[PDB]
Amino acid sequence: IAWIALLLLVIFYVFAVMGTKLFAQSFPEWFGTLGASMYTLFQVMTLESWSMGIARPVIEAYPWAWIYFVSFILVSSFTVLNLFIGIIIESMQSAGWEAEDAKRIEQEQRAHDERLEMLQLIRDLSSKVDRLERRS
Amino acid sequence: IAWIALLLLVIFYVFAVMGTKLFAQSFPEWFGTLGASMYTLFQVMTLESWSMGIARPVIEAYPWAWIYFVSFILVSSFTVLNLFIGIIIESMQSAGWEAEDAKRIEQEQRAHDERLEMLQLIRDLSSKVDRLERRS
Amino acid sequence: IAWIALLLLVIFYVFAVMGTKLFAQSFPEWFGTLGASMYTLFQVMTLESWSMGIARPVIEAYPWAWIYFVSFILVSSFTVLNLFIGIIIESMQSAGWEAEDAKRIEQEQRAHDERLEMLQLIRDLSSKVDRLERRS
Amino acid sequence: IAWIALLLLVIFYVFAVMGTKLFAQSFPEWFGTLGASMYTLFQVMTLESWSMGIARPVIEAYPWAWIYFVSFILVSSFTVLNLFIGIIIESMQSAGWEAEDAKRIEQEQRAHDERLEMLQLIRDLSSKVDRLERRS
Repeated sequence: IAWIALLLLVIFYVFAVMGTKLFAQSFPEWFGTLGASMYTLFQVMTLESWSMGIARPVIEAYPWAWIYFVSFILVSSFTVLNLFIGIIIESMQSAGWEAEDAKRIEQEQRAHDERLEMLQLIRDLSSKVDRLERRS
Repeated sequence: IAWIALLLLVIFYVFAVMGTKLFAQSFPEWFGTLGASMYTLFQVMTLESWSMGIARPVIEAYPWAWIYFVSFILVSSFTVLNLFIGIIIESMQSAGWEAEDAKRIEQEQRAHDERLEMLQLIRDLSSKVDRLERRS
Repeated sequence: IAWIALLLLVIFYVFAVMGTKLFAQSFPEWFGTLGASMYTLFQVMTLESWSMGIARPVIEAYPWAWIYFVSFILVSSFTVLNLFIGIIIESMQSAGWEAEDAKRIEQEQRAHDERLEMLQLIRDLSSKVDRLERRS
Repeated sequence: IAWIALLLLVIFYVFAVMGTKLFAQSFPEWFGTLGASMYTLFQVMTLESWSMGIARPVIEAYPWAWIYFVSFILVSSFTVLNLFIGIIIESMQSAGWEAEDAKRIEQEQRAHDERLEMLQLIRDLSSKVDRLERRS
């Protein structure tokens, strides 16, 4: 799960230098610094005035910015979906299906100890009986 | 799961030509092209200034646009809910309940091999014994 | 699950007449009609300019409107959470844990048919043997 | 699950007095009272004009407010994720994996009653047979 939290903080990083490279020119409030894009893209990630506030006016200057915003939201919120699910799995198979996946791993092999002793008891009886057809 | 990703990209398409047909007239910034609606509806799908920015002013010109926006959000975000769930199911029954659904499919039939051999051993003993009530 | 889709469409209704009763006076664009509140509250439920657009200006006229908006969002989005979960449960215990809850209900009782026949075979052997201690 | 609903309503509280302490000075509409921050932070938690509306203008006065907003959203929406998951777990292991975790706790021990009676029957037979090699 936390092996993707690295990936997310890489995409966040990659796209922050992208926007600083592109829009630092004409949108210096949103993309002037690296640290200003780190904020803007967080705001863009949270989908609060992402388009009407940021994307639309940025797309007005460069139409090659349309994809930068769309692709960012697509990849960003998608690797959160992979991350949100990475907690539902690691949580529902840890508190429920990791304790049951061992209690039924034990209750199954606690009757292989029952069946395989009982088997021996029947063989110890096949030995006592088949030695009495050779004795009568 | 990805059999609905086609459906979503059909609803996205269907509604994009709808808005271009309707609003290309008076809202050319948002619905002028097919490609402008493809953007606007993505923005409307992400619920960022969807109403106050897009729907409200569009509903001011045509009140028959109220339903276009509401219905779009309802169907769109609903087939994402069907898609979001389509990953939680295909993920929690693949990494947990597809490996366990085979290890308990094997552990169950590894004792039918135990019970049905043991049965034979008892019949081989019923054969040795019921041939000794006919021998005494 | 769909037994709460009724409840949600009741809260939606209840609060729509509430807002039309209260704010139809001074906010006639948002709450003038029943059908205008049905839209506004849908927009409020989707959390798009819910506060800065609707609540804040409505709270400026009446401070007894603060709770109307907060309580609405709390109850509304909470019975969606009960509804969103009502599909995750009804879907993950239907496609996975309703077919397995019957295949293991059958595989369990397919060996009670094995154990209880084998038992009889041993009793049919206790009958053949304990009638040979009375015969020797 | 509801043991974190207390924690959330503590973070909500902690950060509300924080913002009233800091921003009551120059942003009295958003942070003037304790009760105004309780609203603003709810609006900030719902990510509706959180940055462009609240954070950005507040960051314009104090750049030491950037972290207050980011950290709030991070911790707040994260302990909702822990809370949202705390219902998926407590619901999917209660309606499905708490009734099955008892029906298979009973079906397992209803055949230990079978195997351990059958064992006795074989021993009662080893007693009858091994007393007939000492009798012939």
